[PDB]
Amino acid sequence: KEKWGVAHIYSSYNNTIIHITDLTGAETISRWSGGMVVKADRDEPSPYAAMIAARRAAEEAMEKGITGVHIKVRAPGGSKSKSPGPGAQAAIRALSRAGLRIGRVEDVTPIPHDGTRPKGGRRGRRV
RNA sequence: GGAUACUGCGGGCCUUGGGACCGGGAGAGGCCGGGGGUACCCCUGGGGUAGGGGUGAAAUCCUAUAAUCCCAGGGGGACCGCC
Repeated sequence: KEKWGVAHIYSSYNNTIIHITDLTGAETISRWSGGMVVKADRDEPSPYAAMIAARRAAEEAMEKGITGVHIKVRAPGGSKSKSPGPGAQAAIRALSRAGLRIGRVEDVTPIPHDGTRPKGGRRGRRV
């Protein structure tokens, strides 16, 4: 009968990771990244790479037997940026297209209720 | 020798300036003690396997002595988001 899983999507300005797991997240099924499907490093955060990686992950997941996924999208966060990258929505769309069904879509970025210092230096990057 | 408005000295009064006291309230004023919140780093188990990271583009660096990623736990030091 039906089978449910979870897609963790890690989205930064330099790459994207799609990782499909069981409900509990303790057993892993398919894990793909952006640098797995391109040669150049300046194109890993491509929405196209997001699409490809999500498609392959979803195909292998379905082969394993999963039918639906919940989605947890996640920017790096903490002391780093809270804004996700471009590949997140691309990956969600390509996942739904490739066949899997979709449940809840939640954003699980970590937020500082207050936090350790970030890496600038009181003036920031000065190009 | 005379005068007594103003200033000064001395002696009595006043309450407007100032100080004291009472009453219901406001406030991230200060010190001491207790209890907490996320986030971050390390360690130990489990899963999984080829890259991660970073840039304007790269390289050093970490990684097949199993990294990045997901899960269960244990320990630590700083800080108190939105309102």
